[PDB]
Amino acid sequence: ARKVKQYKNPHTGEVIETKGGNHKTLKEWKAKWGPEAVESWATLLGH
DNA sequence: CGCATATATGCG
DNA sequence: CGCATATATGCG
Repeated sequence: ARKVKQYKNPHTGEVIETKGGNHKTLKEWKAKWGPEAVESWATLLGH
């Protein structure tokens, strides 16, 4: 299923929720630190 | 990693 | 909304 991943940022205290794709805040965090980091901070949500 | 499908924002 | 760009989940 198109499971939601919540992501949270140790450096800003911001949070997101996405099922994937080109998403604004999620793309900034990949720019700022990296996709490995960004995925490692994730959480799985059944939604 | 490459393909398929649903998701997700921006250019037009 | 059509398309480009990107990207999770799932098949293989």
